[PDB]
Amino acid sequence: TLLDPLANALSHITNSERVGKREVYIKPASKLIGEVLRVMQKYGYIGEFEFIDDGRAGVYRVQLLGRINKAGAIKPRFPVKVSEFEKWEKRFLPAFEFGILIVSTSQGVMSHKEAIEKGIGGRLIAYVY
Amino acid sequence: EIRIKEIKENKLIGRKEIYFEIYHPGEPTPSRKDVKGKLVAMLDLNPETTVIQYIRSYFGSYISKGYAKAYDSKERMLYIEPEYILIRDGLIE
Amino acid sequence: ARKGPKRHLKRLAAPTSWYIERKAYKWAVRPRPGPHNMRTSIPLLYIVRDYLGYAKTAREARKILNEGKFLVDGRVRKDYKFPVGIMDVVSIPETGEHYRVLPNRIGKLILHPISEDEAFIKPLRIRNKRMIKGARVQLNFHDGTNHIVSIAEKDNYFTSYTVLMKVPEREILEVLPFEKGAYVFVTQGKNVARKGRIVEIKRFPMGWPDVVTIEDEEGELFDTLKEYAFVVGTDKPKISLP
Amino acid sequence: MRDIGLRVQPPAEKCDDPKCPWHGNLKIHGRVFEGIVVSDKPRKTVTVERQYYFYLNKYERYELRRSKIHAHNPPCINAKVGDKVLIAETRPLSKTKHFVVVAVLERAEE
Amino acid sequence: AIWQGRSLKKPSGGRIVLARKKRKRELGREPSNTRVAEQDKRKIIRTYGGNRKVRLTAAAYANVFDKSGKGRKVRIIRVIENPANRQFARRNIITKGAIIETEIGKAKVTSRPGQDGVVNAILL
Amino acid sequence: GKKAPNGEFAGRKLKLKRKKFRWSDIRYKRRVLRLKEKSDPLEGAPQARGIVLEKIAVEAKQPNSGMRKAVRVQLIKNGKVVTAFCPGDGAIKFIDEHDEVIIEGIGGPKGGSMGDIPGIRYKVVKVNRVSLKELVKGRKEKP
Amino acid sequence: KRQRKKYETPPHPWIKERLDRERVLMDKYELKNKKELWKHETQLKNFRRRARRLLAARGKQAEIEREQLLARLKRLGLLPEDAVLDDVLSLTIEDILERRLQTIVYKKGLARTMRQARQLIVHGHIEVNGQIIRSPSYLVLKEEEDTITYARTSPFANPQHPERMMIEKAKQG
RNA sequence: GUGGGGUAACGGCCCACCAAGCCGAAGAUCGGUACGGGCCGUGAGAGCGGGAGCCCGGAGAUGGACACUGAGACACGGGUCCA
RNA sequence: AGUGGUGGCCACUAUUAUUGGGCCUAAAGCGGCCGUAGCCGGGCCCGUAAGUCCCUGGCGAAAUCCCACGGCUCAACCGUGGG
Repeated sequence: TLLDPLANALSHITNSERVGKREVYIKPASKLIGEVLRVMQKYGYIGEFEFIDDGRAGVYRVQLLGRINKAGAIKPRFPVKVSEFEKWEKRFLPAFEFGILIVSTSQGVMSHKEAIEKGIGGRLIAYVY
Repeated sequence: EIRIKEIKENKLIGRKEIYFEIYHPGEPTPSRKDVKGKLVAMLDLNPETTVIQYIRSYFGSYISKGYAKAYDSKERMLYIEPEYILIRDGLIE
Repeated sequence: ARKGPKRHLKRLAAPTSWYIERKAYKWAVRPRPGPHNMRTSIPLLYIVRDYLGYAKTAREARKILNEGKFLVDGRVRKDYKFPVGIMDVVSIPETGEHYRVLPNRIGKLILHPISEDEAFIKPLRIRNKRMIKGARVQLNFHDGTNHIVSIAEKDNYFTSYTVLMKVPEREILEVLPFEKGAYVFVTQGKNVARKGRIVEIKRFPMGWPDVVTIEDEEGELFDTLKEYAFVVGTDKPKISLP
Repeated sequence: MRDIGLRVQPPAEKCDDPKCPWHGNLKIHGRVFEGIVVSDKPRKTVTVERQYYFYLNKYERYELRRSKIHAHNPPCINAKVGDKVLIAETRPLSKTKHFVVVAVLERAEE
Repeated sequence: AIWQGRSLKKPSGGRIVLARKKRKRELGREPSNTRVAEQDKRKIIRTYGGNRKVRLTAAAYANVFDKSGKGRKVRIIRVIENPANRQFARRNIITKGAIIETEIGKAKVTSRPGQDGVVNAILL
Repeated sequence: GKKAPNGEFAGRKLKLKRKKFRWSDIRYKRRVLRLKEKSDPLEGAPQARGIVLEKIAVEAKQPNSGMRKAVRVQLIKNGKVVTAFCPGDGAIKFIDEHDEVIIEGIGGPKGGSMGDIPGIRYKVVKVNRVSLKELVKGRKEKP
Repeated sequence: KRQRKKYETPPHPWIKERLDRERVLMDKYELKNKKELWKHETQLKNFRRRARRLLAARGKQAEIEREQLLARLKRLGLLPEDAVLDDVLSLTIEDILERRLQTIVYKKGLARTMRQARQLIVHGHIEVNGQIIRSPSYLVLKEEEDTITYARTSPFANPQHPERMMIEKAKQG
């Protein structure tokens, strides 16, 4: 049975781009998936992404630019404050400031870099590099 | 040679505290009596009302610090100052 | 285990409000009970021996105190463990030297020298209101002293109100109330040694004290416990406050 | 109706017990809590339960921990199982009783 | 030694072994068992902190009060009913809340003769 | 499948599993029940003072061939008797019958019998309070 | 609480490369023990640790400590007056070694050899600002090197001590 | 729980009655082990291990038991009893 | 002016695996299925705001630890100041 749309989606993206396809369709579409898809596209990892009204749960269509190396959803929603953030960068990224992470703060789903100056903690949701 | 920095008057005790430095480059450490007779000259104090406790010469240092006290009457030391620095200065046998 | 009260205090465990070399010696003088609390005051011997440096040894400080030269708020105190707390005025008339004990920004006590005109006024915060038989009202101050008034004038006093207290002959002088805009000096908390003016009074239920919002001279807004706020003037401080 | 200073309407009917905060002698001070009644078999006594999470350093997940509390239940409220109840610290009542119920927020039927 | 110490059992029935002895402050004292007599016998006891507790052991007089508020020093004939425990009433033992038979009639005692040293009651 | 449980509210099982399987470890079991500190004849003592009873030698394990000298020591502390290897060249002659001696573990694998000689656990250091190494070197004299 | 050693031993006593890299400096700088070299290595490592810690820190205390660190490094004469936090990572042991009292007093031409300078120092014959120090391991600041002269009470403050002319000729030579 | 006792003081701490409660598989009870903490050792750290050495809190005078006197004790250089 | 032997502890070890291990053939999936507690659970809207996050008041003693300065040649050690 399905348990988490997001991690399935990120694994879908990564596995589809290892072979290196062009258009990827994610079946279990939800709002949080779209809020996620905003972030890295704002960093230019993916091309266009859009929503298709299927009639059951909606589909998400994405074009892949061949930019991401690994994109995965950290499951156990670790809540992290601001000043200790570096302790997690060493756990999911290959180098100093390489790649990003996604946090669901009080103000919504959004990139980790933009949260440092916004000064907001929250729970880690996913990562990509 | 002895040169002063601190000359401070304690009027609750009516006593003068003198912190001074002795220049002794290359010669043995001066004794108590010598500096005792030295300070009293240009400070113009009564020798019996004047007492010295310590003169510390540091390692590898030619300038040594020293502290002396200068009272006014013969009973102030007998009352307030402890009994050692009269004997070490010879003021009490 | 322990069986009764103790008369000793290690130098290490001394209160953090004291400027004392902790590792100089093993032992320190135990403060006897007195006007203020342990966190608020210091033994007089440490004032004489360390802050003033008149006496190098404790024995001569004790001798001088026995001579009674030092006046504590206009009263000679020969004891060498007396606790001197906040806004107590220490006067030595032989030098004419008068100081007021005030908290540091770090939270330690320091001596602010003052002129002679300030040496006969002590501000006391009204810690509690009670009243005794004969319908005689009594006010317990923050420094552990007590004063008696009659029932008629009771509405002119409230807890936490400041009173300028002529300590030389025990005469009330003025009553500064606890109202918005009053000039206030902090005694404890992270905002210690601050002076500002009251803005808001945050009443708190469930045993939690009131919080007062104080704005500094430059307009910085902070908060502090009501007990920690000491009123010192209606609009401007009536005393020289660092 | 004598004030206790807690934001709640008193129980309607009054009780003659010397242990009712609204209608007795004992008073309310100290900590307050919210819990659920699970056992009320003995006389004028309740066993409220409170659920919460606990964090661990080594595994950084959560561990449910439970707290059972014995509060006195005066007749004016008459707590039953399935009810959400506000509890307050009191003076030592008995060997185990040290709390009292002061409000019923939702009845069992809710 | 009467020890008013910890219960030696846990609430869950678990046995507890005492990690420490009995301190002096935590011991109790003998029940008064105040009896009715033709005179008034009292004991003054030095207590914790140097205070004094007066304890009435024999009682011969009582303060019967009317609902209005007036008190009368009237004698005690016998005890009627002790709701606290039925053995006391037979033994002419007086405690708080007991019902006493006096010249006025029936009175309920609202005093602590083991601590107060006096007997005060309300006519019924 | 996936290593489990990974849940945010799974602390109890994630802890219990690890505690349980920490018993599958052997060194931790050896420590926490202290059975090293119950089977020991030396009762956790790197040294002990004993009396010698008789000198015995043992055959080296194959292919190593020779005669390894040693003695039998009953322990004055408690009374157990163990073998005690004697090092040094011709040192058996120096160690006599009924000698106060100081004995200490031989530092093999896990403290076992060192190298090519089996069974033994300990070696001698001082004989009648005199260090045996020098007596092998002949610098000192037995009292 | 028990006072701990201030220096770190090498992780392996018998690595050829590290052993010889030590030995070259021992012969060049002539220290009594490898303990001294290890102490100075640890002294460097403290600066390195502070630098790498501070470089990743965001806060007021971080910046304040950073400025204090830079200031005291410059005071020692290790760094230029316009150094930054990035160049400390390029520092070497020899930067510390040249600041040793023995090294500096030799580079003033006050001895014909490292060991001669060490002998003069340990025998209380070299003064700094009119004060005598008997520790060749001492590290000099950037505000005191000009005060490195012969001790006045020494016979070598006298310009015609027989070794003195040979010393000055070696300076010339 | 009701109503009482003794306590400096509330409390089954204790007493007379009334009723069947209380705890336990998320680990009761029983047993093993052990003064708790600030801290210390190691380690890049996650962490593992330890709590004697200095300070705070807890407790004990050979094992046990008990009073008096004192604001403060069941009292190391006060007292009484058994072994 | 240390240096060796031995015993206890951490690392070496990702041989305790949260970070971070394996279970076809090397120790290691129970013969199979059902099912309670527990754990993990579909999409959208509204509310609540317990967790979650930001700000702020009180509070976690001293001692130890990090850094600057100053004093004892320096150091260790001590104080002043910030953490």
